[PDB]
Amino acid sequence: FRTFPGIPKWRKTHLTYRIVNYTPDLPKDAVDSAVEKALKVWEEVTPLTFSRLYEGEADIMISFAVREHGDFYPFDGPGNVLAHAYAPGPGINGDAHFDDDEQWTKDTTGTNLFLVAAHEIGHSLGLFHSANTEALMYPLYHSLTDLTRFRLSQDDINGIQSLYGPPPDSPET
Amino acid sequence: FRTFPGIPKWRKTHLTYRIVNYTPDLPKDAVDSAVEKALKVWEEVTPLTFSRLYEGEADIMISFAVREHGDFYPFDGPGNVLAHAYAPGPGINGDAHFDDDEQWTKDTTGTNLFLVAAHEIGHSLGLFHSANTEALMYPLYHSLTDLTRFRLSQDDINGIQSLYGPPPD
Ligand SMILES: CC(C)C[C@H](C(=O)NO)N(Cc1ccccc1)[P@](C)(=O)c1ccccc1
Ligand SMILES: [Ca+2]
Ligand SMILES: [Ca+2]
Ligand SMILES: [Ca+2]
Ligand SMILES: [Ca+2]
Ligand SMILES: [Ca+2]
Ligand SMILES: [Ca+2]
Ligand SMILES: [Zn+2]
Ligand SMILES: [Zn+2]
Ligand SMILES: [Zn+2]
Ligand SMILES: [Zn+2]
Repeated sequence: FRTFPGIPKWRKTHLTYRIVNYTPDLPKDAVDSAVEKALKVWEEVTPLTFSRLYEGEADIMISFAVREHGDFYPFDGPGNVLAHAYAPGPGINGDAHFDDDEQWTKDTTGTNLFLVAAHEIGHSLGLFHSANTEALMYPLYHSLTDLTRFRLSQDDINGIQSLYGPPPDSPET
Repeated sequence: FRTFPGIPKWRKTHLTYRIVNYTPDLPKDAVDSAVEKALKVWEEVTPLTFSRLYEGEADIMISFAVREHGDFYPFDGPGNVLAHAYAPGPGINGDAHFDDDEQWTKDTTGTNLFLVAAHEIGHSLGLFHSANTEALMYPLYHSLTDLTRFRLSQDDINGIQSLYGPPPD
């Protein structure tokens, strides 16, 4: 596991998120659900909790975007980069943009929104790409078939807990 | 060495323990000894002292369990998770649970109770997992030669003394 230079992490254990816009690919309910589940995989293993804002600035601003969209890094169209998120800090930092030139899906027939969102919220919380092949934070999105079998690898757990630690209600093996 | 978030520790030097139940794998004298030797490895390097209770709520409640027991974290059958313990605080905190789907032994022929109890009571006192490979608080501590060549690494000593200080002698 790797982190971002300076090890920027949030100071608050409770963060807010806002879903700024919506994709034509999925109905609004499917987007909100995939976002909630993505955050949930990180809450499970840390003292972090997340709430939803519908107006104003939230720590993690989530949006969909194509090509030039108002930040320093434009999207590349269909394929290649599916999404990008920033390390913790004020403002643009901690935000997660998703490339809408991809076909966002609830299952595995295009690009699963939940899988990538989980990988991005990792970035928004302070994890950089991992050198461990089976970690969620490994930079290679691929041919996955079972969302039923989704369990964060030990490397991801060791990485997010080196920043935030395990939940206070959790015993340690 | 690592410490839990918000560095929670016990706000007192004297702690109590209670062995709530016993495992069918071993005689009762060996469970008591394995736990008492496990308490001693930490006492020797800190001003922490312990006392045993046989009724009431003790700081460190010790029991054996299988699958779903008194909490939200069920055990997973033979092997893998051997036991789990909570960080300092009231209630379920500080408590150590042991998986009875493991074969607890007083030697190296199943899951050695002393070695695992020493690690778990580490958690109970405020130590999270260490990156040092020869430290008791390292996840894969289940390799150490537990009685002949067992020695608390300087890393564990550093870790526990950061929280409680060196012996007062
Ligand atoms: C640089 C970064 C935008 C790359 C980005 C990513 O990891 N998002 O956090 N991508 C990696 C990438 C792009 C092009 C060539 C090789 C690898 P992806 C395809 O968007 C990515 C998204 C979700 C899980 C794993 C990877
Ligand atoms: Ca932000
Ligand atoms: Ca793209
Ligand atoms: Ca799209
Ligand atoms: Ca207790
Ligand atoms: Ca087990
Ligand atoms: Ca047993
Ligand atoms: Zn962007
Ligand atoms: Zn990434
Ligand atoms: Zn442990
Ligand atoms: Zn338990």
